[PDB]
Formats: sequence, C-alpha cells, structure tokens
Amino acid sequence: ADELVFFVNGKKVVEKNADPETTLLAYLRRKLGLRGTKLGCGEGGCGACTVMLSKYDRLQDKIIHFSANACLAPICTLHHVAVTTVEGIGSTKTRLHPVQERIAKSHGSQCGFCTPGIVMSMYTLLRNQPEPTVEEIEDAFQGNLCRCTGYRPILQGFRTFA
Amino acid sequence: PKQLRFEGERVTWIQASTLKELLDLKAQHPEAKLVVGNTEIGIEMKFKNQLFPMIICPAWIPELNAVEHGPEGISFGAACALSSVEKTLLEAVAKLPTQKTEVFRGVLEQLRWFAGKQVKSVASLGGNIITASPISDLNPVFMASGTKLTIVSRGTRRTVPMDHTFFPSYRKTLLGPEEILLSIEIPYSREDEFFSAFKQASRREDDIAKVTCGMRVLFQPGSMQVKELALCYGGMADRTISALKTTQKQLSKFWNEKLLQDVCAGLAEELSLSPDAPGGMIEFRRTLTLSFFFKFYLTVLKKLG
Amino acid sequence: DTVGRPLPHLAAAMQASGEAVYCDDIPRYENELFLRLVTSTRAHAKIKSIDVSEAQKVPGFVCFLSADDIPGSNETGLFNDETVFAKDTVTCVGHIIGAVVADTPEHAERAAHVVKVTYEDLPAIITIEDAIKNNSFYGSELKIEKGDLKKGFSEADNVVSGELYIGGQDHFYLETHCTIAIPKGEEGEMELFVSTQNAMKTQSFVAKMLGVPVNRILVRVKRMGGGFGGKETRSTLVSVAVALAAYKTGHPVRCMLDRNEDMLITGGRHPFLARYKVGFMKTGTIVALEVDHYSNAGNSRDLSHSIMERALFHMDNCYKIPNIRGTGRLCKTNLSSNTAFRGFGGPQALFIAENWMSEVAVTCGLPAEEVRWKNMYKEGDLTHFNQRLEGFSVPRCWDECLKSSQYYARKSEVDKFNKENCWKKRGLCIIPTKFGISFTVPFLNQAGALIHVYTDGSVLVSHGGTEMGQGLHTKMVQVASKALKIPISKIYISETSTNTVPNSSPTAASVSTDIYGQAVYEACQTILKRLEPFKKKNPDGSWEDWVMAAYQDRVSLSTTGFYRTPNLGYSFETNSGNAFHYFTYGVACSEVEIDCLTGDHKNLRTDIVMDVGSSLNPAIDIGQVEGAFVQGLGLFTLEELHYSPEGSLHTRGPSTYKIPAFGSIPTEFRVSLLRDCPNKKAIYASKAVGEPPLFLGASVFFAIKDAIRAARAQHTNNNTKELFRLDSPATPEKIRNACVDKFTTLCVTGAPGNCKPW
Ligand SMILES: Cc1cc2nc3c(=O)[nH]c(=O)nc-3n(C[C@H](O)[C@H](O)[C@H](O)COP(=O)(O)OP(=O)(O)OC[C@H]3O[C@@H](n4cnc5c(N)ncnc54)[C@H](O)[C@@H]3O)c2cc1C
Ligand SMILES: Nc1nc2c(c(=O)[nH]1)N[C@H]1C(S)=C(S)[C@@H](COP(=O)(O)O)O[C@H]1N2
Ligand SMILES: Cc1nc(=O)[nH]c2[nH]cnc12
Ligand code: MOS
Ligand code: FES
Ligand code: FES
Ligand SMILES: [Ca+2]
Repeated sequence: ADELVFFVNGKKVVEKNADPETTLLAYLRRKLGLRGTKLGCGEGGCGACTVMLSKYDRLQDKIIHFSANACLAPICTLHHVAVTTVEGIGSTKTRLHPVQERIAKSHGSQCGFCTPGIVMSMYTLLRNQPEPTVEEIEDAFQGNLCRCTGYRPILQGFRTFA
Repeated sequence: PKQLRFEGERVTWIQASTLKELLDLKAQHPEAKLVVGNTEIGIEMKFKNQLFPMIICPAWIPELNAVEHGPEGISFGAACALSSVEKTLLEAVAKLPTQKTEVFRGVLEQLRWFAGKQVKSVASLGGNIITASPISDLNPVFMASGTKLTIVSRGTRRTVPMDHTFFPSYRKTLLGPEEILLSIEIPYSREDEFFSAFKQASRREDDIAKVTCGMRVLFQPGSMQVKELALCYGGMADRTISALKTTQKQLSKFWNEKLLQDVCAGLAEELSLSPDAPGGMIEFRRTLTLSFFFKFYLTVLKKLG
Repeated sequence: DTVGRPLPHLAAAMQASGEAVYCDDIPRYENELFLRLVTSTRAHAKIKSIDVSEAQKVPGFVCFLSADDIPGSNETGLFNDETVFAKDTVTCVGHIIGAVVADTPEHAERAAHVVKVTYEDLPAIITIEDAIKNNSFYGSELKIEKGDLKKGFSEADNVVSGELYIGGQDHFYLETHCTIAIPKGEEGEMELFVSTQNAMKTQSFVAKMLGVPVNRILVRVKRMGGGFGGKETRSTLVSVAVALAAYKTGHPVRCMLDRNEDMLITGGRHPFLARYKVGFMKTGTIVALEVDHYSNAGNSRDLSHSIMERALFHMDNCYKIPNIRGTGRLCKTNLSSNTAFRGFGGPQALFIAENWMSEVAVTCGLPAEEVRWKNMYKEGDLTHFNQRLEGFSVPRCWDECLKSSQYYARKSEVDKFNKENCWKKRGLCIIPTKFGISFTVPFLNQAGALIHVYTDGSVLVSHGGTEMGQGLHTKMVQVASKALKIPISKIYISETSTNTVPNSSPTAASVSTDIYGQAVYEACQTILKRLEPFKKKNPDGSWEDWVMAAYQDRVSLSTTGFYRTPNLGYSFETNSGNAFHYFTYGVACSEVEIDCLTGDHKNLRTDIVMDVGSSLNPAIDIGQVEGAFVQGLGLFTLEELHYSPEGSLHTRGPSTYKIPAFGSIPTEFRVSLLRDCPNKKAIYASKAVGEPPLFLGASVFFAIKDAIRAARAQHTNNNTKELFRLDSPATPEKIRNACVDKFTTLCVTGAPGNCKPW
C-alpha cells in the first residue's frame, strides 16, 4: 500500500492509506479542514468546488497551472500535484488577493457561495495570462454558476485586469 | 515514476508508469476501468452506483500524452486533455491554410460551449470517445471525418478509421476487452473537402436526445460533384449513427437544390423517431437534422464560390 | 450616515476569501454523525415492506429511522397535512420515508441506496389537466370580481380567448438545504444551525415532532448561500429528520442535501395553467377580462393558497380593466409540494396578463407600446381589488425607459434587420410591472429587534430577519448607524436566533428591510432617549463617554423594538380593504435575436428603470434588480423541469437543468434606479426591491415571441393578425417548432405543403 503525496497551499500532504474513491473536495473539507471550497452539485456543472492544480509537465518543461472541479478529482490522480484553494491566495486576516479584493468591492458577491470558485477560475487565468483579454476573462467562467448577481458586476470588476 | 497501488474499502487503484505495464495490467484484469479525468466514472459511481473494483490510471504514460504532427494530420494521445486538443488545433487553425483545417475547426466548434475550463482541463480525448454517450459532441465529428484510432493490446497494434461500426451497441465500442485506445489522429482536410459541425442548444435528459453532428463532403477535383459525403449524428439513437442510405444516394450527384431536397427526404426517413422515442422533442429533433444539413449545404456553396 | 451610499455587502470580502462560514463549514463534533434521507421512487403507492438488512452491513452504519422512531408527532407541514416520514402510503417521488444515520456522509449515502422498499402502485394525478379532470383540488375556488362582465363583453368590438401554460422552476440556491442538530442531554434541549429563512417554524416543527415545548429548542441562522423562497418552509423536511437523529442517538447529527436530492424533494415554483378571455375595442382599450388560474400544488398545501391570492392580486399588471373576473384553483397532485419562489404567484399571473395584452395589440394591428400605454392606470386609480395607487410611477419609468433605451430608433433597426434577413430575426419589447408590497396573510407583517450597547460603546444588533445574500444585515447596520449617529464600524450583527427574537415571520415577501429596519430604528430611538440626559450633561463629549456615564448611572443599554404594518386587511367577500402597504414599479425593454433554423437566441440588450424609492444602498438594490431579472430570464426562457410519464423528475442537476450562465446575459445590460421618488410608507423613504424586478425578465420572452412573429411572416403565412400560442419557458424546442417553414414542413421533401408559404 503506497503513500500518496501531494501539496495543498504549499504544504505537503502524506496520505498513507488513500482510498481510490475519495474525491478532492471531500478530502479538503473533511480531512484537511479547508472549507472555503464548496459543494454545489457534485457533478462538474456549477464550479463552486473550483481549485487550481499545478504539476511539472514532463513533455513541455514548464510547470503548468490549470483549474479543476475538486468534486470530481480523485485524490489518487494527484500524486506530486500541487493544489491551491481560495485560502491559499489570501485572507482578511493577512492580505486579500487582488482577485478576491475586486470581486468583493465590485458587488460581485451577494450570498457568497459561488465566490470562492469564481475567484479560483479568475486566479488561474491570471497565472497563465497576466494580461488577459476581456474575452479570455468571460470564457474563464463558463464552468461557474451564480444564482444571485446576474453576472454583470463580476465581469465588470474583472475587466480591470484586462 | 514507479507504479503506485492504493487500496480502499471497495476499490484498488493502480497508477501505471509505463505503456507496457498498462497492457499487462489490462490483460490480467480486462475488467479494470481506466480512469483519466474521472469526469464520467465519477458520475457513474456517484449517481448510477456503479462499483468498479479495479481502476487503472494510465495518466502518467507518455505516448498517451504525446502530441505528434504528421503528414496526414495531428495525433493526440488518448489521455490528453480537451484543453490541450483545443489549444493545439487553435494554433493549427491560425497557422495552416483554411483548406487544410476544415475538420479542426469542426472540433473547435464542438469544443466551444462544451462544459467549462475545469472539465476540459481534466477530460481526456479517449475518455469521451470510449464513453460512447449517444450525445457525445466529438464522436460525430470523428466518425464523419474518418478520424484514425490507434488501438493497442499486449502484442497487437492497429489503426482503424472511425466509422459507423465502431459503435455496435449502447455505451459500447469495438475495442476488445484487453485493448486500450492509444492515440487519435484528426486529419487535415484535402482540396475539394469541406466540413461542418453543429449542436442542439437544449439538453434535458442525461445521455439522450441532444442533436449533434459532423458533416463532411469531398467533391471530384475543381467540381461540385460528390465523391464522398458523411453525415453523422448524436442524440437520434442510443449511439452515434451515420446517415448512410441517404449519403450513398448522392455519390456522383451535383451540389444543387435537388441534392438539398433528396438529402432532406433521406434524413427525414432514415433518422425517423417513433412518437414514443426516448427523450421526446420528436419534431424539434427532426427539424434540426434537416436544418443542420441546410446550414452545411449553404456553407459548402459559399466555399465553392 | 451611509444611507444612500453604495457600501459593499458586509461579508463580501470573507465570502471572497472562503472565510465566511455557511452551515456545513461549521466544524464537526468528534462524535458527530450524518443523516441521509430515504425517499419514494413512486408517485403513488402503498409501502409494503422496508428492508434495512444490507444497509446494516455498510461500515459505520448506526441506524435507520422511520415513522415509528418519533417520540412526539409524525404530523407536520404548514397546514398539518404532511408526514415527517411516510407511514402506509407514498404520495410523490421524493416523498421522505425514512433516513439512514452513519458515521460519514459517504457511508450514509452508500447505506441509503441499498435500503429496499417494496411498493403497490395506486392511480396517480401528475398534470394540472389530470387534477382538473379528477376534481383533485385543495380547498375551494378563490375569486376576484369587479364591474359588469357581460356589458363589457357586449360593448366589446373584439373578443379573444385561449389557454396558456407556464412551467415551474427550481431555486438552485448555490447552497442546498443543510441542518446541524446538537442535543444537549438535559430537559429535551436542542440547538440547531440551519440554512433557513424561517427559524420560527423550524423551531416549532422540531418541538412538535419531539413532543417538547418550543422554549427547549434553539435555532440559529448566520447566513444562507441563497434561499429565493425555497428555504421559507421546505427546509424543515431536512431539519426535522436531523433533529430526530440527534434525539435518538444522543450525538450531534448533520445533513447537507446533494443537488439531485434537493431538486427531487424540496419543491419549486408553481406551474400555472390559465384559460383566458379578453374583450376589447378596436383602439385596443380593454373592456372585459376573464381568467381562470390553475396552479400545480403537489402533495401538500404548503404556501399554495397564498401564492394564488398573490396571483389574483396581479392579474391586471399595470392595466385599468373596468370589468374583470379572475379565479384560481389549487390542484392536488402526486408531485413534490411546490412552495415560495421569489415572486410568489406574481410572475405567473403577470405573464398571463402580458400574453393577452400582446394578443390584443396584434389583433388590433397597433404598436404594442401604444396599446399598453393606452391601457395603463393613472395616479389615483383603484385596482380590481379596490386599492388605490398613490405615487404610481410607472409612466415616469416608461418615459425614461423609452428614452434611455432609444426604443423608437431601435424599433426601425429591428424592422430593417428582418426585411434583410431570412433565417435570423430580431424582436424588441418594452414591458411594465407593479408588484404589491406586504405579506398577503396580514399577521406576518410584524418584526422584532434586540439591540445591546456594551460598555466600550460597541453595538450588537439582532433582528428576526436572515441573510441569504440580499444585504439585509448590511442595510440594518446602515440604518442603526444613521438612527444612533455612530459609525457603521461600531455596529455588528452576528446571526439570527430564536432566543434573541422569538416568533419571527420568514425572511420573505420583500419586506424584511422595511419591517426589521423599522424595529431596529425603534430600538435605536429608545436607546437615544435613555442616553439623552448624559448627552445633555456632556454635549461636546463622545458616544463612548455617554455610554459609560449611562452604565455607571445604572441606565440599561439593552432594548427591544417592534413594528406592525398598519392599515392592512383585504377581504375577499366584500372585496375591500388594503392588501398591500404600497407598490414597487419598473419597466424593462429587451432586444433579442433568434436563429430561426436552430431555436437559439442572443439576448442583445436590456434596459431597466426601477422605482425603489430612496435607496438605502443603491449597490445592493441594483444588484437585486440584476439578479431578479436574470432569474426571470431563466424562468421564461432557459429553465425547464421535465418528468417521466409516471411522475419522476428527470432534470436533477446542472447538466440537464439550465440556469443562466455568465454568457446568457444581455450583451448590453442597463439598470437605472428612478430619481426623486421617495416612499413615505417605508424606512427612510425606501422601497422593497427583491421579488418586484423578477417579472421584468418576461421582456426577453415577449421579445422572442415578436422575433417568431417575424419569422412566421417570412415563411409560414401572410396574416399579420395571427395568434399563436407560446407557453413558458420558450426553449429552443418551442422557438424552433413555432418557426414553421420548409423544414418543419418537410416541404423540402417535397412536400406537399405546408403552411409553409412558398
Ligand atoms: C459538467 C460536464 C459537462 C460535460 N459536457 C459535455 C459536452 O457538452 N459534450 C461532450 O461530448 N461531453 C461533455 N462532458 C463529458 C466529458 O467530455 C467526458 O466525460 C470526458 O471527456 C471523459 O473523459 P475522462 O478523462 O473524464 O474519462 P474517465 O471518466 O476517466 O473515463 C471514461 C471512460 O473511458 C474509458 N477510458 C479512458 N481512457 C481510455 C483509453 N485510453 N482506452 C479505453 N478506455 C478508456 C474508461 O474506462 C471509462 O469507461 C461533460 C462532462 C461534465 C462533467
Ligand atoms: N442573493 C439573494 N438575493 C435575494 C434572495 C436570495 O436568496 N439571495 N431572495 C430573494 C427573495 S425571494 C426575497 S423575498 C428577498 C427577501 O429578503 P428581503 O425581504 O430583505 O429582500 O430577497 C430576494 N433577493
Ligand atoms: C409567504 C409570502 N407571502 C407573500 O405575500 N409574498 C411572498 N413572497 C415570498 N414569500 C411570500
Ligand atoms: O419572499 Mo421570497 O422568500 S419567496
Ligand atoms: S460541486 Fe458543482 S462542479 Fe464540483
Ligand atoms: S453570490 Fe450567491 S450564487 Fe453567486
Ligand atoms: Ca411560486
């Protein structure tokens, strides 16, 4: 029985008895106590559980950064992968990330349940493209639902990054 | 990388480091589920209560992750993410001349309002194809284009073009039990070859009744006379199907209003839905199979002149 | 004083960082267990056996709960017509039968699917048409009826009659239903943390099920990740079962519903069938009107009767109808009980209104703005239920919207586009709304607050309203700060709890800001009176000085407030007395482009002018206009719930059920709050804003209809006075099938015809 080793916000995780059936969302919320990442559907559709994943791409040099749905990612696929959650990019206790700060001051968050995933979708874009186009910004959120805002204020807060 | 083995309450997961390992694992355990993105297996397990007691994850294997340019097209390993396929084809499309990228731009059109960045960054090419959902948006494009599939078991290797026979039954492919999908070559389009792909806005049932297609015509050189014609559809049966009776009739006919009429006659009849057909929208679905061909018909006349 | 200022939501930054705690983000006790509901897979059946042998061997497996485990009462629901757990018969597909308790949520799910229920089917009634035909209704016919109906119809140049269906809607709050129940071990005591808009009825129904006094049961609500009406009552289906688990095990128990359970079980917006008949002049002035409404209620009364009163109160939209009869029936069906959803019967009856209004205009061959404007109430008019319209501001909204949206110029560009385009069409439509402000059951227009000032001068405000994303707590803090004359930074609200404010009404009916703002304001005023001697003694001193002087002089710095909406009491017999305290008004103009070959459309541009009085927070208020409009656009165009013939929901997730997405919204999206329009009837000259702008989403629907009319002029026939039925939601299926042409047809084929034209 081999050890599964990954990172969550820069911190090594050694899981000595990984269960194949454990999703990453379950593991963050209930083993690691990191509950900013939300459950909205458990099926890939809403984005509430959006995280960033990083890994060394052996075929391209490059560490690559991309977004995933924590609700569908088996932790057993994540050996030597680095996970970044909403609590890994900033906090009110320390310093907010610009993504977090903008969505909040722009009236992009009402109930707030979708806000962590939208933040991590936006954060991922910017890790790949620090000067996105307005187009790239809108397409960043294809996988993220919000029931509250009607979307205008979110996209508007974020065009400041373009 | 060494092979890892995780063992749970009900499931054993082997993470294969090497192609050779996989083909041996799958020969010992032909039942074993390949998992790459889990964007399908996770849903089957959680919502359909499928237990698969053996999982191989072949995601580490280079070969399954290779992107190879070639004289006939661009090959992607089966474990490659749709985001990568998407990115590479966009570069192919910006770089190559319109007449070579007809099929590519069909893939991109299906990839456009497909899921979201999260799904595409993890969903594998090979997982879509072998999943064989009746409503797969890619498999109609792959079938209509004869996209070549390299299939390996331990000892054997073969490359087949995707055609109607690659999908015999519901949720089933024409890979033998010890076999895996290794790579997929999506072809350049030739001169006098035009391609379109379309999809239904609405989906409403879990794996049925969303109309989606790929449409390919090859003319005799410089001409408007049909040499080959493929029209393949998802969301009209329990699998991806080709309108084969209808398009056979048009070989050596010309691209005119009469062809338009005859293809609609053929499609209306050959893809006809019983009133009790799974998913309903019996009439909407029929209108779309014709309306999609008419958009293709008109696009192809624009390309001809 | 931050009143009138665009202050970000108080929790926004913590919501951004994932530090805001929702109910499942609360830490587990070391012993805390997990509940999973067991639910009917049949519409109507007898339960023959339950068998828990396989769930029993499922690792950490604790127990299965059923009707027999309940210490007090199995009778529940707003009208005492539901079971906590079904005993002898099941009456809908998500009907809760029992519950598995286990040590992890994973183990509780595993055990729940392997519980074997054996059934014997019974005749089921699913559609409104099944219920109409079996005479399967709850209660008697509600009715409103003014003027002379045959006399209006006799004087009528034109009479049009018809039928319309409007589909239901899932709330799709991003956070599903969730309760944590902690049993204390002493005297029946229990402490619950729930995602609910109704802490009072949670507290009551838990107490009733347990057979314990209400004073034993504490309910706490920090926030919800959305409610939209669906956590007004049906939250208790989870809350009550989790409490029994807690009772029975002695351990803390929690449940968060998965999306697919949430949509099956917890109910949605009411589908409506209407049969209508209008009588009108050649000018398009309406003279008679009769509408029979049928709601699909589902398997329990819930808020069904009250949704129908609000329906009937809105069947006029903004239109003076001198002779007018509206009726309503609630159909009793073997579907999950339907409930409150932002709008509460108003969107449905207003959509019926706007549909016949659209038919009148087409029948008369007149421009639709003019027929609507012509028929609009003026200041001071009475409505069909006899309440007068003071500060009736829809004409300013109309004017300003007509002008700001450049409607008349865009009208020509839409015509031009349709003369030049064959297989794509555009539509443009300006639509009004008025929505009546107050709960329809008068006794709910009551609000309490408790305010404490601590000896450092810091203020803790508690009120009976809950936060679900709508900025209530932000607005209450803005008010307290204005009323007390201290910085917002000195004021905090923590949560809502039945031990700080008892007997509260649901945070519903858009009135929370009005009524809790009024209660909070009165607490502040009593605190200011108690402080005034010390202010008098030390006028150039500080709040902190005075608060300490009042403490050291043994003056209390804790006080209740309360508020009662005055002059309410509409009677159905007699048909008189005020139903509402006032009305919120707005106007939306929307343009679309349809693809006549596919059914797709783009929302091209929308302009909205809303009257919200003097806004407390114009950022929160424009955000309410925006989200409300987009849930309306979802209702009328995207969101479609679909069932099997045998009553089972097919659409149980985001992959089969389509709420608006980032790319769904109008490319050009403008909301304006009407200027210089203070409301004397509510707190600081403000108006309710929550549910009112949702119906304005219909402006996209009537824009799509107009774009279908244009497609049908092109390819289907030549009569420009044609009336074709378009039900809601206008999906791609409905949009495409209405665009009758050579494909629909097949006249290409050919053919023969047709209608199809050639
Ligand atoms: C929210 C959401 C929306 C989606 N929308 C769309 C859509 O609009 N259109 C569309 O087409 N799809 C859509 N999908 C489906 C998605 O594209 C597929 O689920 C995905 O590509 C499957 O890839 P995977 O790597 O996740 O496969 P997995 O779930 O890991 O595996 C799926 C199947 O493929 C098999 N498999 C994988 N690799 C191989 C191999 N090399 N050889 C043999 N078998 C193999 C496995 O054994 C298994 O049966 C959506 C999915 C989600 C979650
Ligand atoms: N973000 C958000 N806004 C929302 C809701 C919600 O759940 N989330 N509910 C709406 C509904 S249905 C109503 S009645 C009001 C209720 O609160 P209020 O009375 O303070 O507006 O908020 C509206 N706006
Ligand atoms: C309970 C209730 N009564 C009303 O009159 N209007 C409402 N809107 C939302 N909920 C309600
Ligand atoms: O008044 Mo909103 O809760 S239906
Ligand atoms: S929880 Fe909805 S996408 Fe993961
Ligand atoms: S803010 Fe509530 S879902 Fe986005
Ligand atoms: Ca309703």
